[PDB]
Amino acid sequence: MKRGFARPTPEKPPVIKPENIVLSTPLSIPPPEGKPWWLIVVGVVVVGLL
Amino acid sequence: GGMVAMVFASGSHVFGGIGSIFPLFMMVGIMMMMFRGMGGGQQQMSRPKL
Repeated sequence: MKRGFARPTPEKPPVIKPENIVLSTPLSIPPPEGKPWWLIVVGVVVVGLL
Repeated sequence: GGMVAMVFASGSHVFGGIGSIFPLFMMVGIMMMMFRGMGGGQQQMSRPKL
C-alpha cells in the first residue's frame, strides 16, 4: 500500500537570456618616424668650436 | 673668414701654422649642413624609411 500523489501545474523555471557581443579591435603599431639625429650632433660641435 | 681676416689685420698672427686648424674644421662642418642636409615632410623617402 502506497500514499497517493497528484502532480500539480509545474512552477516557472528560471529563464535563460542569450547575448550577442562584438569584440574591440586591437591597437595598431605606430610606424617608425625618424629624427635627423646627426644634424644636431654636428650643430653642437660647431657652436662649441666657435 | 672675415673674423679670421680681422684677427690677421690686427696683427696677432695666432692662426699661423697649426693654429689654422680651427677655422678649417669649422668651415667643413658648416658645408655639410647647408648643401646636403635633410628634408621635411615633403621628402617622404628618408634613408631609414626606404
